[PDB]
Amino acid sequence: DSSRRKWNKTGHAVRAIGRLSSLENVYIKADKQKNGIKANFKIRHNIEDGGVQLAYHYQQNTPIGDGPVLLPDNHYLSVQSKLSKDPNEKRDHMVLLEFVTAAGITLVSKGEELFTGVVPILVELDGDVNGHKFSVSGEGEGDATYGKLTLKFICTTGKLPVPWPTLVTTLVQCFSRYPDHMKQHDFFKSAMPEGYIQERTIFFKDDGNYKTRAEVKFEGDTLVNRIELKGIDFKEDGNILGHKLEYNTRDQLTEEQIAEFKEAFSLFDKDGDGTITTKELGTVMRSLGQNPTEAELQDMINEVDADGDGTIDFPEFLTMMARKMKDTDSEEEIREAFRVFDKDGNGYISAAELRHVMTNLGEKLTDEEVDEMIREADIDGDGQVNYEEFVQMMT
Amino acid sequence: DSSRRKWNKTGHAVRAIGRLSSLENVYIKADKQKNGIKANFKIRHNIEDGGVQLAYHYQQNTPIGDGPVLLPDNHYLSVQSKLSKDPNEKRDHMVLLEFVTAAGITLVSKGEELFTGVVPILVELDGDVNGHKFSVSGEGEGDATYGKLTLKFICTTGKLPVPWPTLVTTLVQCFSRYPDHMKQHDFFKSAMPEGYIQERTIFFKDDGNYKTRAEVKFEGDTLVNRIELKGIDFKEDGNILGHKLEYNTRDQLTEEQIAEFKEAFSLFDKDGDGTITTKELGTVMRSLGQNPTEAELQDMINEVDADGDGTIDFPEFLTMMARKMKDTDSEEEIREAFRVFDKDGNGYISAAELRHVMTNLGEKLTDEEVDEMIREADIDGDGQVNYEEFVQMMT
Ligand SMILES: [Ca+2]
Ligand SMILES: [Ca+2]
Ligand SMILES: [Ca+2]
Ligand SMILES: [Ca+2]
Ligand SMILES: [Ca+2]
Ligand SMILES: [Ca+2]
Ligand SMILES: [Ca+2]
Ligand SMILES: [Ca+2]
Repeated sequence: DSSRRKWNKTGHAVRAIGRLSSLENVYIKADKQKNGIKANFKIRHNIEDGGVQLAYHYQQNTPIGDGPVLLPDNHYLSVQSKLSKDPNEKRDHMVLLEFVTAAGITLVSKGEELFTGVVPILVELDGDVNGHKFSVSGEGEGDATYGKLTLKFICTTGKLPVPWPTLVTTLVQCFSRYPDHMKQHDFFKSAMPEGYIQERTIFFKDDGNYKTRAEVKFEGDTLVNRIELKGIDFKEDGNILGHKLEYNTRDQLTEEQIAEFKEAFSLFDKDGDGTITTKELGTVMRSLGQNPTEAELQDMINEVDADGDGTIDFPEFLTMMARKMKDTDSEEEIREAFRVFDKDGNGYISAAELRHVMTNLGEKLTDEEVDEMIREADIDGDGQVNYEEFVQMMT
Repeated sequence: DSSRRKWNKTGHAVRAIGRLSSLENVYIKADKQKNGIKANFKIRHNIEDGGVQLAYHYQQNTPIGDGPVLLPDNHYLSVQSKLSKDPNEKRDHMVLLEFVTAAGITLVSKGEELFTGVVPILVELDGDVNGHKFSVSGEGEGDATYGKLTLKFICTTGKLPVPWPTLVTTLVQCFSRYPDHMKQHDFFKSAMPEGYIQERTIFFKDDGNYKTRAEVKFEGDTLVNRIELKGIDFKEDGNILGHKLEYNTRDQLTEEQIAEFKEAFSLFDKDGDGTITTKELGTVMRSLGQNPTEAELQDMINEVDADGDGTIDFPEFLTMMARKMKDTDSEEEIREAFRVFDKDGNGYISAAELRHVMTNLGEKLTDEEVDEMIREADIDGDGQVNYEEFVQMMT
């Protein structure tokens, strides 16, 4: 028992270090003598059937141009990535969706202005890993308002000789969302349009290393990332050349699921600036009839406020919504949602109640559209939605 | 399909408001004309078989003494409560464990000094709810270093005529942990030892209300909370008089489980000040052989840093450790823990490796004690711990 107590106590401490050190954030610092920045970070690539392959990243960025750029105070980028496949694509490929935000500093230039909308992206990579030459082309778009990248990459030489996850960091940090109060620390956009050179060494623990040099710049209205990669000293049946790295998980939100959350987000972010402020959150809650104090509104946002900017951005909203609930918690959540829709609390959402809720949220739907929502949910043909019918629409 | 899309989009927005507004924090503001404070908060009491009973709290505190107290800027308290039963207690009772911390303001007085250790607590309550008179006595201790209360309450008049959860807020906020940078906002300790009067109105939605007046002061070295409660207009078979409120859940950490996490916490908090600083976290990680930058250490703490003080307190540590993992995540966590113990990575934790890990964590164990840990884990009698043996000790 005392021995058991000792294993538990020290087990907890060791697992606590594991939980704390689970982050894979990109730490950025100025490099004033090169008029640019350096970064360091550690990617943890899951190995098939358990374990992690560590990839230690050392990064340097220097502007192509001769002029002023923003040299930042220390801060970091936080990345959410989702890798998937196109079922209609026969070539070796990767579909990638990424959300990237800056943080670590507590509470419009010509470079900034280039990123205020959706920007087309081209990526070209020529690689040579242990003598295996290969090429990758990618295209898609970046929307820095939401820190969002959506891209599809093809191996144009045939089968990719390394796992796709090992190339993600190499294959445009100018698309990261920097909150307003960190705008003076955004080196990446400040170097645009002439662009920057991004170089890395990536050391795969107990295995080989990649050395990468990329030119990141606008060519016309397209942001282009042109990359040369060299890998050396890889083990022929290590995790990289032996393709023993997990591609993704079954347990990840779909691109279209994320898209539905983006539509929900826009109901709060009515000015489309990519943030929900206390004013905006209160506006919606007040329209639904609730009355939060400024203190409650500040605290509610603070709870999910990863970067401490006092607002909810889309990646923060996604984190909150992506969180899976205990099935008993989920039930109570749906029960509470029903209560919001059933305004008079009589156990039935009427068509009139549903029209009002749509109006209060800021949805614009015709009465006919609302009737179609009623028809979709109604099982017993009374033209109203009871609790169990509502559960089917929330499930 | 379009109708379905509409239910999903608006469902997400409504559930998002539910997730955001799930907090039950205690909002405190100064009341300068009464030389004290006011507070407002909304408790959500789970109803048996689903739903919530709301209890709207309005609070006022005024010092008993004539002298100076600290009148705070706006801030809040965050509470974790665990209600349980004593299997050896035959009377109607409640065992309560609470952790309370202050937050909401961004980065030793004689009153403060009274709370630097463990302080005995007595609680006395005389109540009268719809004419039903009853009394409650409680005793235990408070340890503000960890924001911790542990108390047991007995109904001394027989059966309690209201549910125990409805009395928790009434039955010593001087035991809240205020971080160093908020010390000038701690009204509760500043009024000690002469104490304060705490008054509330508590409105149970669609039901009756409690009016409470309490005197909170030291009597000798004991912190005493003496309370008069009056309830009126309750519904005879509403949720309160009808006893339809859930007492607790099966899914809560045990008092002794929490105690094991406290022992683990003390390995990092080697100076016993109730916080883990970047210096302390780095010290342990460096002893285990790891090398985090100051940036990594700051970021790791920030991730779990509820109050933004730059350190991990015990309730923050508990939140991190209490979080339940997907069984696949838990497996990888245990795999990674094994790797920390198996220093040379050969698949076996030797006795010598285990002795070193104990030393590196700052555990003080004899070689004999370490041998007993080996014996506890060893299934195949080689005197070492392989991975599957280790899994049995982590499970
Ligand atoms: Ca906005
Ligand atoms: Ca934010
Ligand atoms: Ca209704
Ligand atoms: Ca119906
Ligand atoms: Ca400490
Ligand atoms: Ca903290
Ligand atoms: Ca070993
Ligand atoms: Ca063994």
